[PDB]
Amino acid sequence: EVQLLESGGDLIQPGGSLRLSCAASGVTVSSNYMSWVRQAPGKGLEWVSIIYPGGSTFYADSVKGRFTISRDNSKNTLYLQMHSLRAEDTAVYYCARDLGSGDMDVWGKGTTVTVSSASTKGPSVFPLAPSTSGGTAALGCLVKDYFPEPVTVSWNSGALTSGVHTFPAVLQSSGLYSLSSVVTVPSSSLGTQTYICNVNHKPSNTKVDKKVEPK
Amino acid sequence: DIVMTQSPSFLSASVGDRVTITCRASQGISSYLAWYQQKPGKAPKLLIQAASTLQSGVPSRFSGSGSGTEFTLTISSLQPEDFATYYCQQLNSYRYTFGQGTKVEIKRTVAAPSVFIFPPSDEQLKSGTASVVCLLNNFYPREAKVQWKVDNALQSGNSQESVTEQDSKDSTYSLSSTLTLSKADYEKHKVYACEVTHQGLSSPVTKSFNRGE
Amino acid sequence: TNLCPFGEVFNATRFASVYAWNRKRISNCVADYSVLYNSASFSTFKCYGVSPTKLNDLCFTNVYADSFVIRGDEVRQIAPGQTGKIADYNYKLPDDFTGCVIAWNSNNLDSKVGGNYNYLYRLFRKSNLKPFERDISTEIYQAGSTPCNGVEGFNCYFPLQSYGFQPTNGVGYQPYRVVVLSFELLHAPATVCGK
Ligand SMILES: *[C@@H]1O[C@H](CO[C@@H]2O[C@@H](C)[C@@H](O)[C@@H](O)[C@@H]2O)[C@@H](O[C@@H]2O[C@H](CO)[C@@H](O)[C@H](O)[C@H]2NC(C)=O)[C@H](O)[C@H]1NC(C)=O
Repeated sequence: EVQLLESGGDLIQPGGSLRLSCAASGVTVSSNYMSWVRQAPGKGLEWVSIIYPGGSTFYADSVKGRFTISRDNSKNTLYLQMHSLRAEDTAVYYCARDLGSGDMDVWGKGTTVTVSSASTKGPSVFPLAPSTSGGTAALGCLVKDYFPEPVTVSWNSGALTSGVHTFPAVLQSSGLYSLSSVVTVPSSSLGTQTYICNVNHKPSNTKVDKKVEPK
Repeated sequence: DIVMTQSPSFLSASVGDRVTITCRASQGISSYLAWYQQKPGKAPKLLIQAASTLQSGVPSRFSGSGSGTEFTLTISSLQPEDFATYYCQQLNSYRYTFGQGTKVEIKRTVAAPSVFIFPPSDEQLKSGTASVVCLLNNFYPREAKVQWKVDNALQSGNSQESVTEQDSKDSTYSLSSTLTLSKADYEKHKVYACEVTHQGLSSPVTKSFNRGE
Repeated sequence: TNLCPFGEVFNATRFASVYAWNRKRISNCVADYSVLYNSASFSTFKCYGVSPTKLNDLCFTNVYADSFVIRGDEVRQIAPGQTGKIADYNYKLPDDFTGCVIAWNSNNLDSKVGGNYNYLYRLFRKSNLKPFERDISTEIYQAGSTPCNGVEGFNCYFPLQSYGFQPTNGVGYQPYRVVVLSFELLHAPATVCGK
């Protein structure tokens, strides 16, 4: 019954500001040690800031004077106000309840902050159509030329999960991302079962459903 | 300042094996250590607090021990779903210091990839770009070699590859390679092929197609 | 006429936990401050608003000696305008603090092989202490929406935590004995003076 729901991540340009939110239930934000913890792509965990139950706040050196942690007791919500954002501030930001000694037992699902000069662009979605080898066949979706990360792919609105692989995105030389999502299926079902990939790109408010067929 | 060194950085072990990850503190921190499990695309999960207390909701095969400067996280019977990165954290510090992390891979039986080649869609070629895609499906170990050939001509500098994280159920990987030509260059050639060499294969595998048919 | 009993404070065999810090009032005596500032047995001797060597030519109506045990890492919190678990929830000095903070390493006395758990600090409190406020309650702290009713459990925590002093800790984790001297100036006749 305990969850930490976070939001507020977006694409932001260097030197800009952004406020992240963390809505709690089951835990009383104002009664707990509450921390923000961030993680750059492919790097380890970095603690950012904490607010004590009594109200004292503390900040890691790399954010001291730029970030401000606060809380709204009536809304039971934790906040992280960021100013003068830098490219090295790009990371996945988590909120967590600190049990008192630094050990954090409750985490949110995280919200993504991208600090870049580049503008947002939604993805082009192209079909990877099946021919097929043996009894099983391969089909997929090419999710091309979007910015920034992340996108999330599902198949048949989430019904098709077995045999699904969504690959991590490669960064093209143009500055845009490309990524592929494929699923292996039986050859027999190709003519009597429709397959649709659902690409969701929150930074551009775009969601694409691509119906994949053979030729 | 107290430093937390974690070793090894990477380890591979078979299902059922006993795994031990070490965290060393640069000086005596009593029992003030926590262990976390982070699976790819998830928030970290608190496994152990106070060096040895198993957090509620962690399988009993996870166990911590240690005092002073040397702490161990032990997985007494490695499961495929235990693929993750494991972190230690110095507790009761002004710094909230984490260890570098240990990546734990499952060692499984050599599995050969299934190879598929995908022509560019007609829709994409309308925009003036051709993306040919080579899928390497469910293989182990992770090391694999993909070479693009366009009319027996090896390509270089015009392809990018991506590997999934280890599957949490069968411990395999999948690889995706994209060859990107302009529509102009794409139509100058006929045979498009990717050549896969992998330990599971007794000889390199070629998947080709003829632009047109 | 008689000498102020500093030895009872500094040379006391047992010291209080910081959450239950002990106060001794010192009155109606001649204070020999040379016993303290000429000692090579302290690692911290910080005075605020007054000079230690220049203390015997001063008179006060009352002197208060507060003493307790904390981590070495936390002596830095026993100062005006500090924050942290100790300053917020255990022992709070005022911003206009006039007096001295004295501390020495007591790993030789306050750590035990398997760990000494006699010393505790307050970990959970809804608000910060006022300067020189003291809280020795042991009520189960409710960290969630549902009330605890005295039963420890999830989101229901005992407010006191144990230090656990082992002799092989690093210095920051070793126990330190702290003595805070407060110099009270009332519009009342003095009772403490130096020679
Ligand atoms: C804390 O004690 C030391 C030493 O005290 C000894 O044992 C005591 C129980 C008591 O019986 C003392 O008489 C013993 O000497 C004190 O240090 C002494 O200080 C005097 C000056 O007053 C000096 O001439 C001695 O050489 C010192 N002896 C040692 C061993 O250092 C110290 O003054 C006491 N602290 C306070 C605040 O009173």
